[PDB]
Amino acid sequence: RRREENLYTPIYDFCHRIREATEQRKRFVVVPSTIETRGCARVMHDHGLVAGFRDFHNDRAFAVELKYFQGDSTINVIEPCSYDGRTEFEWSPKMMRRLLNTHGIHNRLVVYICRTADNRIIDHIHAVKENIGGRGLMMVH
Amino acid sequence: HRSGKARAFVFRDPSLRMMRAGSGYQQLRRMGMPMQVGMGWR
Amino acid sequence: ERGLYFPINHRIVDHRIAPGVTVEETDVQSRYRRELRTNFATGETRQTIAPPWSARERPTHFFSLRLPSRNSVTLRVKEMHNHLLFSHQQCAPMLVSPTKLHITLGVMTIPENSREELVKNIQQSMSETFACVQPLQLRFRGLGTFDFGRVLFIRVVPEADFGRLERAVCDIRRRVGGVLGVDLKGNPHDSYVPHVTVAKIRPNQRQQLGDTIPQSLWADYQHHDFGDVTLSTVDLCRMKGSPDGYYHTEGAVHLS
Amino acid sequence: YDLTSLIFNQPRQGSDKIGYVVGTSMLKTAVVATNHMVYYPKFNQRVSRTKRFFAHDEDLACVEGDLVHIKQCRKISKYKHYYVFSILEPNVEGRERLKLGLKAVPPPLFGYPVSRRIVKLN
Amino acid sequence: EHPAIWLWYPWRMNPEPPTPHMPQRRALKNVHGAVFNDLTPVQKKRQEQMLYGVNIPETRQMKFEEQHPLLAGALRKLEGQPKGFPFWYRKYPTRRHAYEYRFSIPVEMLDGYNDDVKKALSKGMMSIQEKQFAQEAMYMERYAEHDFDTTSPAVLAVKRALKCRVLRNHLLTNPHNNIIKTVLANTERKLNHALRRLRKVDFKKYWEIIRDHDVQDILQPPNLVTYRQGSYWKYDWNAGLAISTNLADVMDPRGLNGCVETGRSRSEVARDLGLSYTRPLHENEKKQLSHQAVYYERLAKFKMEQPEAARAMERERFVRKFSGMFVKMDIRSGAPDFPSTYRRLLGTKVVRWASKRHGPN
Amino acid sequence: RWAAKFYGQVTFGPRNYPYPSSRWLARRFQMKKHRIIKRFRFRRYKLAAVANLPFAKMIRVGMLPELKSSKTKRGDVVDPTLSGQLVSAVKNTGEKRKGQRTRPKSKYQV
Amino acid sequence: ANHPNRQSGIQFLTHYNTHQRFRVNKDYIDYMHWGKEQGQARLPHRHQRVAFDFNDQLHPTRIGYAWFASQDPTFGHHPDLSSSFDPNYRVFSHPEHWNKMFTKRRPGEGDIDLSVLPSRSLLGPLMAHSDTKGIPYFKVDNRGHSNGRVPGVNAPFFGEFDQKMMQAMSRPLNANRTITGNDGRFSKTIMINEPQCNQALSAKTASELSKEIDKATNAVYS
Amino acid sequence: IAHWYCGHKFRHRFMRDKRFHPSLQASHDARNRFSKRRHFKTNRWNYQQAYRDMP
RNA sequence: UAAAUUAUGGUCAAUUGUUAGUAUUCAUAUUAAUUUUUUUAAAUGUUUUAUCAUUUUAUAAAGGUUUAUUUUUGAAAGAUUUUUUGUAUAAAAUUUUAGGAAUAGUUAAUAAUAAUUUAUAAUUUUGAUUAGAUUGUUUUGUUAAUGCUAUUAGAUGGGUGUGGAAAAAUAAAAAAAA
RNA sequence: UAUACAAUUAUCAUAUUAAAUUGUUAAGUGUUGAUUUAACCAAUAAAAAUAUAAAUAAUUUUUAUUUGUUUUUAAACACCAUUAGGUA
Ligand SMILES: [Mg+2]
Ligand SMILES: [Mg+2]
Ligand SMILES: [Mg+2]
Ligand SMILES: [Mg+2]
Ligand SMILES: [Mg+2]
Ligand SMILES: [Mg+2]
Ligand SMILES: [Mg+2]
Ligand SMILES: [Mg+2]
Ligand SMILES: [Mg+2]
Repeated sequence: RRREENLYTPIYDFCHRIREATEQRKRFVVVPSTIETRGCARVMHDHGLVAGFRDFHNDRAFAVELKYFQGDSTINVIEPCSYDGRTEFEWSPKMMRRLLNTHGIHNRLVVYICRTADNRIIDHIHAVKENIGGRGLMMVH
Repeated sequence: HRSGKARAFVFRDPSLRMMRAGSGYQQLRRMGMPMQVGMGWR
Repeated sequence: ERGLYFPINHRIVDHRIAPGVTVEETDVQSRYRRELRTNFATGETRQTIAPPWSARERPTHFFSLRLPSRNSVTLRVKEMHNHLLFSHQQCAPMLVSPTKLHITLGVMTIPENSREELVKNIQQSMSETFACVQPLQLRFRGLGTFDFGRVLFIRVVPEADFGRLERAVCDIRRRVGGVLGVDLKGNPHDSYVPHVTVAKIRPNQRQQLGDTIPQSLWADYQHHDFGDVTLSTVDLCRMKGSPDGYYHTEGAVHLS
Repeated sequence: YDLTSLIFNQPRQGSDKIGYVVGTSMLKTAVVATNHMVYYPKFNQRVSRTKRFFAHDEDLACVEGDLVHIKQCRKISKYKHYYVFSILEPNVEGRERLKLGLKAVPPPLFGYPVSRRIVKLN
Repeated sequence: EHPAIWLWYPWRMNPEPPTPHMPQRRALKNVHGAVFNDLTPVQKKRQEQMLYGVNIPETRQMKFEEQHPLLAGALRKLEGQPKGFPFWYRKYPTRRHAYEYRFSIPVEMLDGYNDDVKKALSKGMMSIQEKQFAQEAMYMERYAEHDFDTTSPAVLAVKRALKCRVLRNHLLTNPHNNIIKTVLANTERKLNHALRRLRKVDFKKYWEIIRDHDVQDILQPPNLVTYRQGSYWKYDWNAGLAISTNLADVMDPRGLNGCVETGRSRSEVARDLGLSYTRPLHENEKKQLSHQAVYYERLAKFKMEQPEAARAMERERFVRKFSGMFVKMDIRSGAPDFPSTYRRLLGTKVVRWASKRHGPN
Repeated sequence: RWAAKFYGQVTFGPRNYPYPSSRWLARRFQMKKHRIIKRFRFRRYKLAAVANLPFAKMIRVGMLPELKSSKTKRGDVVDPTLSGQLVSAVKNTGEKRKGQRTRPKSKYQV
Repeated sequence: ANHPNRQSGIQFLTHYNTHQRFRVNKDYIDYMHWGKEQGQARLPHRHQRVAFDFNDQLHPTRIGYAWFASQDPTFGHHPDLSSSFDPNYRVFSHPEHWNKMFTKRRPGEGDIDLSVLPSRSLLGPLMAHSDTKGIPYFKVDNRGHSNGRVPGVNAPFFGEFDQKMMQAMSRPLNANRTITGNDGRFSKTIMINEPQCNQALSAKTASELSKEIDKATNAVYS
Repeated sequence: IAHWYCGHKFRHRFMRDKRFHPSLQASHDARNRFSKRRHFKTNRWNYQQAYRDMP
């Protein structure tokens, strides 16, 4: 609505929707439908952070299905990488490689999600596999 | 405290703090972005 | 003291002199900004230049866009004449009669033996070229010179239907000079500069009139606006000043 | 890294600029407004600043409000190191406005800001 | 009495009303701060021409006849006789298209009824709001590229132009409703957008809209500061029509481009193809130029006819070269901008210049 | 409005205090504002902004040699024409002329 | 947030243009008369909700039984087919629609717009009554259901009802999207999707199903 | 924050930083950031007839 | 819109204050510094030559500059004789002050013009010009870290203009024609 | 002396997508008099009712426009002063 305010991304808001619908323990969320968004959905459903998802080729939206275990969510925290669209964070292969390492033990717990030069939405582990750097989207565990 | 600094509810994920730093000044110097226009270190 | 210590306009090296000369032996002075003065300022125009062999022979026939009655062009050129003659009446032999105004689309040399075959063929190919082209509304403003300031003319501004003209011309150019070998004073793969010739100095005149039209006359009309005109009629003409009060016309095509 | 280096391969930085022509009051001189980029690494984000140049166009093709391509060259006068290389977008409207004898664009209604209060009535 | 003096007793919230008083009724500004006391003769004429009534142009009867000759043939048989089948429907594709009688009643549907009814649905019986909608629909129809078109720049521009005029005269009568001051200013801004998009879509309709409704006042760039930065022209870059022109019909593209390998400008390749793109000139430029062309005739005549005066002046120049500040032309002397590259001289040593910057850079 | 709503920060409570200002704090600052306004009233303050002058710089009219309250302090230097006119304004503000809009009068205004 | 007019909180799960519910200038809520069936007055009304609970029903598909002929002859009206259901339905809100602020709040006062509630007056059906039958008789309209042919609404419905959304979000297990699947912790659902051929399996799709079936069957947690 | 830049308080530093913030920069929409108020109401009484050379 | 393995690969990110209802980066902590200590500098006479001359020997005095500072080989290197070549002076970006207004030997065209050539000129609120402070774009300190916090010093106008280049008036630590 | 805000919800002063603006009604004379007030004092007393629909969403209004101070008492109440008036 005004200048000083952040400029929102349908990633920012994707994440906060999922966060909030995980807090109210809902089984379905309706969520904005752009490319890296359903990319992120597929990645999360791979890692089993989300019960399932579908795009209906609805233009605005598609819908995610949340997973709960032992009384609470499967998602501890989910945060977007950038508050604005005017800020764009770049992830070097070495950085993404650092995330993987917890003081000498290989740790895949937390998932970080990237755009690639190639328009693919990937986790950081595949990225590190082929040593490509990518643009940050979000982190979820 | 209406008159005073905004505080976070909780901490910031340190990992994420390191992820936002990729394009920062130090990494730029290492990329060699700024032009060397003067004598520099001896 | 009223400006830069060495005015930037005065900084000039002449590389057509020699490496050692101007340091030691002698210094060469010139007014170097007459030479640098550009194609816009002088009013020069680069016309398609003839090959030498074609350069030797006189032109005979030309293509012309015929100007209708009641032009803006003819009127304003008449006003221009009056103004010019009141300033200097030495122009009087230079000036073209307002009755002879026409647009020159290209110039050509036809030998007198094959004459009939060539006028027939030309006229035919010409009629084929312009069959589809509807009338042209063109804009005239600005003046320019051919032949070292001997020929003074009105430009055709590429702001209007001019675009079509250029294709049209470039077609007859590739027919008339390309197909049946004819001497167009230039290369048939190049486009002619269309123009309205206003003042002129012929070879015979050049002794009493001088070697170049002094630019003091047409300086103030150099950028003057002569206006828009729509043209439906194309001619192929042999050059005679006498016969109609207009050039003797060997062929015509109507744009409609 | 902005648009200009995106479209062009520049032999030397700033050897090429795309801009809009603002004003021609000087013969053979086109003033051009042009954007360039600044980066704040602290906030990881960019801003466009703007800058004026004097371009030498022989022959006065340019009308105010043309989108032009502009190049670095021989020092021409005290302030003009750029010349108009190509008109990308002419002003068709503005030219027509000129032909009819009117100015290319209406003159701005107010001038620069003031700290005074100007009471001028009727 | 001389200038406005405000007087403010600091304990009071606000100053006393100033001086010989400002005009009793506040001026009505346009969006840019320009003032209109009243509608212009032209706009005025538009409102008088809305008020007393409007008409469908027989332009539409014509195209109805040539497009659907059968239907117009039927109506042509049936004149004056009451119809139970509306043959005329193609003539009115949209609800909005029929403005001559109220509630969108096409004329020929009124055939077999009472003439009281005919006077009941007539123009004279419209409310004002209805009449505005009439003017609006007729104009929207004149500039529409197809019937159902609204969104297009032309249509938008006209509708906003009309609305703006209405609000304007409204404010002329009843002075303070600032709701409508604000609505007027917003409408005006959206009109500004529509027009500046029009002139890059097609400019002649743009022109004749401005000539019909007399809005040139909202096309005037607001202030010199933002104009000088090229943000007035920057607009249509944003709107995306900045490259839209399609040259080839106008302005032959051959002399608009510079040579990449040669490095010669567009003035050059134009020179070589023997073409001139030169904007029409005002009196300033024609006069400066015409005065410049002749420097050499004047000089030639001077040095031939009067060698003495010439020789005096030459003595001046020659000896001058040896006097003065610098004789040598080096990086110092040959600084194109002296005060700028040495600012560190300007207060103490060098007294010629009061400021370090006289130009853009 | 020209003058200041408040003097000092009147809304200071903890975050989410569900009012602009507590009673205590607003009372303190009402004291402060009171003393200032009283000072303005008794010293017969006058200010002016003139057309075609820098506006944020306000001539102190209550300090002029004529209108000055103190018989001791050197008042201020304001141009003779402008001073005459300021004096005429202050003078002709005082009383209600019939047909003009009624405006609030005080002792301290004169 | 203790500020009045900020009480509606932060909801992201709304359909509005801001995630901060209290800047939204569209629908002002009503704390006194609202929230009988939705719980709190802040939260979105039942028909507008974009997030759904486990054991709660979700939005009814609108119609605007003929098409169940192949089903159980007894089966009544499927609970999710609604005659009148509107996602855009303006709920009466006093502070918007009846706004008493500029008054002293005495009995008759306040400004009201009547365009919210559907008219219960007799004036409408009297004024408009006609010999020509209604819109549906006249078949005025083009189009139809906006999704074209719809098994529940326009055309007939065959096979099975899925009232939980279990098949409606599953993941294609196959390059061809012929075989799709839905997995729980310990369970695995493999669903053959070929509605066009009447589920006749092609040579490739069968040699595929043998892979999915035993991949799912030799899995560790199934 | 070194204590000697700008005012004697901290908040003065961040208040000057806001003149350098990227998303806060001056443009055709946001203008006169540093003194808005010296220029306010400046032309109210300045009556300028808008420019028309076209009917 | 599918998973992956021929399995730890591409070489280390890791946070340490004893407080005093509560809200808010603020006393006492560590690391870095100043308080703090004579183990790295140094003295005067530069030098040849054909003799009152002529060859060699080019950036540490101060002033306070934020749209700012930019350049050649004709010297030496340098090789065989004499001619022998062209390339340079220009720009682009980064530029401080809590509360903010106009600046001016002045722009552009002409040209080796004009202390009165021609013109609707140039800089500024996208923050100018004066004024304050300040030695500009590989150097530090703290830190897990986008940050915060340092970086010296060195180009201060012209007026017989020498010299390849003004850098030319004590203050080296540069072997300066056996 | 140097040594790392927030960005999911924060109350004092830098507003911004909005439908308003305009309505000519009411009230008044019989008679010899302690009304109002905790309490004083001046001194005819009755009264001013009506409007919905409609205006499209966003992208260059920030020198523009905008936030309860208002002609006419020869009309009152009310308020301030106290019999003189002010204001309304
Ligand atoms: Mg310069
Ligand atoms: Mg100084
Ligand atoms: Mg020094
Ligand atoms: Mg200074
Ligand atoms: Mg620079
Ligand atoms: Mg420079
Ligand atoms: Mg000296
Ligand atoms: Mg504020
Ligand atoms: Mg009154």
